[PDB]
Amino acid sequence: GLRYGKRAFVYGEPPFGYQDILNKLEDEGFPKIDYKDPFFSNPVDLENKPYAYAGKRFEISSTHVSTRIPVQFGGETVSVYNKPTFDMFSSWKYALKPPTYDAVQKWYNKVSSVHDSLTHLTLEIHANTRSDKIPDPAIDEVSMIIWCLEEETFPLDL
Amino acid sequence: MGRINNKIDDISLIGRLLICGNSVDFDIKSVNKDELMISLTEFSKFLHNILPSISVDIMPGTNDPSDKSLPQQPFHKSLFDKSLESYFNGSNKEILNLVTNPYEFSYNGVDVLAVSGKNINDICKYVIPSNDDIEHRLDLMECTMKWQNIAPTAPDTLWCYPDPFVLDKWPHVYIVANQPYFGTRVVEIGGKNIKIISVPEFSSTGMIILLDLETLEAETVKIDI
Amino acid sequence: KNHFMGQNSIFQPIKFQNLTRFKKICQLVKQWVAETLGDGGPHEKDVKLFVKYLIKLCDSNRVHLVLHLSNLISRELNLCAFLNQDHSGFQTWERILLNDIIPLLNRNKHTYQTVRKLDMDFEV
Amino acid sequence: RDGIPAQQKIIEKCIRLLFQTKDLSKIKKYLQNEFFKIQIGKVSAQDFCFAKEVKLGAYKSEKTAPAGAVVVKRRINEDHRAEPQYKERIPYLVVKGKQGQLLRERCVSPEEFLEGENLELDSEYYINKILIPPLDRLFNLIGINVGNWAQEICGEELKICSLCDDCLEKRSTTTLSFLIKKLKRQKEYQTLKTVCRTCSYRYTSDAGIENDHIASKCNSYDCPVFYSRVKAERYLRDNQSVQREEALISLNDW
Amino acid sequence: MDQKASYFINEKLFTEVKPVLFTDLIHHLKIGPSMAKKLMFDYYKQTTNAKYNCVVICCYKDQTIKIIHDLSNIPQQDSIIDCFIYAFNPMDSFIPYYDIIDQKDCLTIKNSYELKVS
Amino acid sequence: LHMDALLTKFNEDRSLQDENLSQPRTRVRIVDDNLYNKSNPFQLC
Amino acid sequence: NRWVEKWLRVYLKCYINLILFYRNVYPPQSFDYTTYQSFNLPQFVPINRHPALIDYIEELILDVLSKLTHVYRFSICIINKKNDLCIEKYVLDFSELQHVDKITETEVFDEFRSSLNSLIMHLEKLPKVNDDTITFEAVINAIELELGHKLDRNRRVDSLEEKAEIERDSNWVKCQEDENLPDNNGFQPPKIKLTSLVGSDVGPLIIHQFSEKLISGDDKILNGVYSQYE
Amino acid sequence: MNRWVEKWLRVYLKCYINLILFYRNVYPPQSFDYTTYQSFNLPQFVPINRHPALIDYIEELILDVLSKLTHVYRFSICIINKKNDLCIEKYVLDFSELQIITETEVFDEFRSSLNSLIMHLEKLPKVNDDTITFEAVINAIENWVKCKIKLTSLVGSDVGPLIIHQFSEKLLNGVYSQYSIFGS
DNA sequence: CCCTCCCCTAC
Ligand code: SF4
Repeated sequence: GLRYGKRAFVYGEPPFGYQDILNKLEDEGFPKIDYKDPFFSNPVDLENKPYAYAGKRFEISSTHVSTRIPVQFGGETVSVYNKPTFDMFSSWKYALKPPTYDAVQKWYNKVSSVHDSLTHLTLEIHANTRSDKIPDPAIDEVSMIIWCLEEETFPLDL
Repeated sequence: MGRINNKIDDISLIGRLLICGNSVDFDIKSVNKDELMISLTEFSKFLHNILPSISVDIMPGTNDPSDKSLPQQPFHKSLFDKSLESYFNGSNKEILNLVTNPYEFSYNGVDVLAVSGKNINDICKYVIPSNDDIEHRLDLMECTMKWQNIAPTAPDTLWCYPDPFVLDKWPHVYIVANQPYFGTRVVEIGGKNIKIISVPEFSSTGMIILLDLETLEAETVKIDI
Repeated sequence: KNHFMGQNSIFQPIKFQNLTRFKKICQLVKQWVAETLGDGGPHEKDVKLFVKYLIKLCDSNRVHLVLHLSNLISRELNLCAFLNQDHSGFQTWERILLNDIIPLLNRNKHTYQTVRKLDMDFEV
Repeated sequence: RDGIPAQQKIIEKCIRLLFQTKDLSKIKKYLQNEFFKIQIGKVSAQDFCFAKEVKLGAYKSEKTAPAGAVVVKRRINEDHRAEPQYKERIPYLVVKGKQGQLLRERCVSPEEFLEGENLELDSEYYINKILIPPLDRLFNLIGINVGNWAQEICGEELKICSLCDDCLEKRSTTTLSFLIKKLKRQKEYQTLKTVCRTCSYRYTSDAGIENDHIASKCNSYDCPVFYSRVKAERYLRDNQSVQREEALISLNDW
Repeated sequence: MDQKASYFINEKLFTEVKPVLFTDLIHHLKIGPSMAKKLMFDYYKQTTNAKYNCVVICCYKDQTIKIIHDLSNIPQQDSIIDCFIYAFNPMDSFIPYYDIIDQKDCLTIKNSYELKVS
Repeated sequence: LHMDALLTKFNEDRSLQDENLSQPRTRVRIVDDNLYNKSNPFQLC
Repeated sequence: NRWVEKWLRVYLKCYINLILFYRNVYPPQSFDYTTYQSFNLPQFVPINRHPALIDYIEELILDVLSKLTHVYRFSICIINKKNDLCIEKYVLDFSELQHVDKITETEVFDEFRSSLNSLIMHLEKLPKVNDDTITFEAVINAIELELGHKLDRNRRVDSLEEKAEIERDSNWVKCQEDENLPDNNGFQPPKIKLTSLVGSDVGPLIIHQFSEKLISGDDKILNGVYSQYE
Repeated sequence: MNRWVEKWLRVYLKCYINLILFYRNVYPPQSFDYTTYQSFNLPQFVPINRHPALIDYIEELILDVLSKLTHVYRFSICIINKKNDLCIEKYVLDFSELQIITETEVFDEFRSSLNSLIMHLEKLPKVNDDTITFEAVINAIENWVKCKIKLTSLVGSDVGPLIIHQFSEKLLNGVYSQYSIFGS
C-alpha cells in the first residue's frame, strides 16, 4: 500500500462505521432517509411569503444556489462583509461541466359434444325516418333487420 | 450561360428555362419564416444571376409554399429579393413569368402541358392489387392520357373549385416533375401524337432535360457534385 | 462605459502612419512591400518606422499580430518569386525580414501578469 | 365521472410530476401553460364535456333538476322520441354567458355547441370551477394554493394597434408567415380528411370518389378526429382566414 | 492580362480566405471564359506554395458534368471533351457562397428580350 | 493519364476565340403565346 | 448595441460549433451541416443536434456577451479527459470590439465568413483526435470584474433577468494564466506553438484570432489522443 | 491577515472532508445534506452529514489540526480497504505557507481549489458499499499515534503567502465496480 | 353563511 510518510501521525479511528451510522442517526431522533420535500426549481416562484394552511406552517425552500444557506462551521454561518476588491487583468474559467462524449454518443444511438352453454341471438333494425326526427314506432316503418346467431355456442350445426 | 461547355452556338439554342417546381423543400409542421426567407433569398440570388442570360419560368411545387390543392396559383409577387423589383414591375413578364401548377405553354406555336407531379405521386401512393418502376410510371402516364383527365384521384389531388382538369385539347408534350426516374416516350392515340416526358428531381440524380422543339427530341445533361 | 476603458475602446490600438484598422495597415504594408521590390530597396526611415511599430506592438502583448505580419511578409516574398527574383530588391527585403523580424519574435513574453510559462518558437 | 376528462388528465399529470420530480416549479409551469391554452381556445373540445346520468322520473321539481336534465328536456321538446333510458349519461358543455346567469341556464349540448356559429366555451368558468377546487385540495396539504398561479396568467399581428390592419409593412416576412400558417392548416385538414377516408373505408370498401363524401358525413362525438376536423373547418371558414386572404391580396397588389 | 488576374487571385485566396471561381474573373476583368480558363492554367504552374486544392471538372461527350474527387482514376478518359480548373480551394471543403453580381456587360450570351423599366 | 496530363492536353491548347464579350450572340427568341392570352382554365380566384 | 450583440452571438456560436466538430470533442455523426440555427449563420457551420449541448452553448454565449464590456479576451481550452493538461488553446482576441452605444449585414457576414474559413483552414491541417478521449473548456480573460461574490447579500430573485444575472455571476471561478500547461519538467521541455489567423475587421466589430498548440511533450503528454501517426 | 486565513481554512477543510466522505463509500449516501447548503457560492451541491456526532468529530479534528498548523507539513485523507489495511487512495494537501493578503483573494483561491476537488471527484469510478474506511493523517515538520502511484495534481492557493498544494494518488480485490451519485 | 337536492365514490 501507499506509505504514510517519513514521519506521520495517525488520528483516532472514527466513532461510527458504514452500517452503524444509519442506526445511530435513527436512534439520535432523525429519520434514516431524508426524503426531499416539494421545492421550487427556480426561486422566482418562492414569492417570499409564508406558506401555511389551516394554521399549519409549511417550510418550502428552493434547491437553487441563490436561496441555499452557506455552509456553517460550529453552528455559525460564515460570509464576507467587506466589499470585494477586484484587481486588474484577472482570468476566469467556466465552472459547469459540459456534456460527456459517451452521453452524446448514446443519445445519437437511440435517436366436448355436450351442450353446456346458452344459444345466443342478436337483432338490429334500420328505420327510414323523415327529415331529422329519429326512428318512430308510430310513423316510421322498419326497413332492414340484421341477425347474427353466436356460432361459438350454437350446437346442432344445422 | 455557356461558361462551362464553351460551345456558344449550342448553348444559345436554349431559348427559355422552365423550373417545374419544388424549388424549396421544407416541413410545414415545424418551420420558421427566417429559414424560408433565407432559402427564398438564395433562389432570388440565383434568378437575378441567371435572368439576364436566359428567361426563367417559375412553377409551383408540392413542397413549395403554395396551395396544397393541385391547381396551385403562382408563387407570389413577393418572397423575392429587392433586386427583382425591375423584373416584377408588371410590364416585363416575358423573361420572368410565374404560372399556375397546370399550364399550357405555347412555346413557338407548340403547346406543352406541365404539372408539378402531385397527381402521379397520388396514384403511386395507392396500392392496387389488380395491375415503382420507370416502365410502370410510363404506363400510368399512358392511362392518365387515355382516361382524358389529369387527376384520376380527385380527393387526393384537388379540393373543390372556385372542371378544368377535364382535358379540352390534347397537348403536344406532357411534362411531369418530381419523379424518381426519367423516361421519354412518343405515343399515338386516335391518330394524334403526344410526347410524355418525366423530368427527374434535381436534389437527387440532378440531371436536366433539353427538349428540342424542331425535332421533338429530349436529351439529358447530368451534373455530378 | 464604466470609466475604465481609458480610450475610445477598451484598449488603445497601435497606430502607425495615422492608421488604426489592422486590415487597413496590413493592406498598406502589402502595398509598400509590393512597390518597394521594384525600387531596388526600401528606405531606411521606413524600415526604422516599421521596426519601431513592431517593437511597440510587441510591448503591448500582441505577438499574434506580429506573427501575422511576419507571415504576410513571408507569403508576399514567396509569391513574388520566379517573377521578381534577383533584381536587388528581393535579396535585401529577405535579409531585412529575417534580421529585423525573426529575432524580434521571441522577445517580451508578457501577458499583463508575470511571464508566460514555457516558451514558443512560432509557426512563422 | 362527475367531471371532465381534461381535469382528470391535468390532475393525474400534476400528481405524477409532484410524486416523481417533487418540483413545484414544473407543476406551476405546466398549469400556466394549460390555463393559457384553455383561455386561447386550442383545446380538443372533447375532454371538456360532462357525463352525468339523469333520472327523469326521480326529480322532486324542475328547479331541483340537474344540469343534464335541462338538456334532456330541451331535446325532448323538439322531438319526443329522444327520451334517454334510466340512469343514462347525457353529455353537455357550458358555453360563455352573461354575468349572473345560472349554470343550468346555458346547458349547451355538444350537438348545439359544435353547430353553433358563434358559441364559445366558458374558459373562465371551467378554469376556476373545475381546476381550482380539486388542485387546491390536492395541494393545500403542501402549503401552496393554485389560485395565485391561475390569477398570475385592431391588427392582424400582435404593433399594439394600427384597412389591412398592419402598421409595419414587412411584406417579405408577413406574406411568408401567412403562407406558413395557411400551409400548416391545409396540411392538417388534408391529413384529417385522409384519416377519415381510411376510417370510412371499413363501410364504403372503396378509396375513390363517393367515399370521401361518406367520410365527411360522419359526425361521431366519441372520436377526437371528428372534433379536430370540425375545428379545422371552422378555422378555414372563420373571418380571420378571410382577413388573411385580404391582407395577402393587398400586399401582392404591387 | 497577366500580373493583374494573378494578383487578384492571390488576394482573394490569401488576403481573405475565400474560394475563387472563373465567374469571379468574368465579373472582374470582363473577359471571356476561355481567357479565364487559360489564366487558371497559367496560375496553376509557377507556384511553389501549394496552399490551395485545385478543383477540376470533366465535360463528357454526353455533357455529363462531373467533379473530380479522386484525381487518380477518372472513368471514360477518351470521352472527355473539355478539362479545366473549376476553382481554387484553400481547404478540402468547398461550400461556396453566392451573392449579387452586377453583370452589366460581362455576358457572353444575351437574351433577345431586353429589360424595360416604367 | 494523370490530372496534369489531361490539363496540359486540354486547357493548354485553348481556342481563345468567339469570346469577344463586346457583342454577345443573341439567344434564340422563344415566345409564349399564352403569356398575354389569359383565359387560363386552372386560374382560380 | 442591438445588431452588434446578435452578430457577436452568431459568430461565437459558429466558432464554438466549428471548434467542437473539427477537434473531435463530440462525435461527427451528431454534428450536421446546417445554415439555420434560429439565426442566419454566415456559412454552412455544422451545429450539433443535442438539446442539452445546444442549451449549454447558448447559455455560455449569452454569459460571455453579458460581460463583454469587461472581457477583452475569450478563449476555448481543450484539455485531455484522462489527465488535466491543456493540449490546445484557441483564443478569440477582442482587442477593441469598438464598444459604442450608437454597417449592414452583408459586410459583417462576409468578414465572419472569412474568419470562419481561415479557422477551418487551420483546423483541417491539424492531426485527427481519438474518440471519447478529449474535452473542451471555456476560459475568459477579464480586466476589472469579480465573479462569485454577488451571493453575499442573500438576494432574493423576483424576475428572470436578475436570477440569470445572479446565476452568471457565480458561474465562474478564479484561475491563473498558464495553469493547465505542463510545469516545465526540464527533460526536453514542451514548447507551445503559436499560429496567427485573420479576424473580422468590420466597422462596429474588430476581432483578432490566434491559436495555441503544444506540439511537444516529455512523455505522458499527448499520449493516445492523436490517433498515432494519422 | 491570519484571521481571514484561518476563518476560511476551517470552512474549506470542512467542505473538502465532507465532499471526500460523500463522493467515496466510507459512509453511505442519502445520509448527507446536499440540498440546503452551499460551500463557496458554487453552483455544485456540497453535501453535509446529517449526524451531529460525525460533524462534531470532523470539526474537532480540523480544529486540532489548525492548532498545530505551524508544526504540520502535510495533511491528507486516506482511503483504506477493509480486511486489507492498505491505503488505496490518498488525497494530500501539501503545506508550505510561511507565517497583507486580502480576504477576497483567499476566498477565490479556496473556491477554485474546491471546484477543482469537486471536478476531480466527479469522474472517479464507483465503489461498492461497506468496503472503505477513512483516516486522517498529518506529517510533522522536522489523539495522535506514531505510524505504484497515480498522482493527479490539483490547483491550490498561490495568491501570496498561502502555498497550499493539492494532489491525489490512487492504487484491492474487486472492490471497484462500475455503475449520477445525486440521483438517490 | 347554511340547508337541501343531486351526483359519485369507498367499505
Ligand atoms: S371521425 Fe373519427 S370516426 Fe368518423 S370517420 Fe373520421 S375518424 Fe372515423
